[PDB]
Amino acid sequence: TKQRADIVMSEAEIADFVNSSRTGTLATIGPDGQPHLTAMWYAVIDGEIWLETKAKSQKAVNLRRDPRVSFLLEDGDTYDTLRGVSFEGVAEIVEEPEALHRVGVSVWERYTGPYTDECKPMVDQMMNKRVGVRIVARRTRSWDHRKLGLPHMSVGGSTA
Repeated sequence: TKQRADIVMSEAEIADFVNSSRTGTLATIGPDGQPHLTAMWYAVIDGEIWLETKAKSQKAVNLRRDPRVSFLLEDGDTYDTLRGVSFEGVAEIVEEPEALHRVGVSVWERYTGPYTDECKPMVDQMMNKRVGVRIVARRTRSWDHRKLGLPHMSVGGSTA
């Protein structure tokens, strides 16, 4: 239901934003239909967002029952700098060991430092009894309020 042409990000800008961000919000569907929200760090592999979770975590249980997911990334502190991307789609649960190791390595590189073979036991342990969750988007909406050319605002109010 939309997508403003003025503030939409390009395919390439979204890619940069997904690689640059640290935290998004995942929604899965609870057993009574209630949206279940968690703030997630993530992996990025061949352009796609992947998550790691315990095989028996609530999110993995929601997802086997109903694969539908939403995932939201956002930043910016002023109206003129708000930017983000919102994905709706389906998740696949993957326990294939090569795939898990790629998830573990991407998370390691994204949030820890460069990966070397001597980090393997530690990545093995992070990913032990975990599954990969590949996010496949079918609907994407994005925004970058910098494309309005508004005057720059500094952050204000009581929450500054």
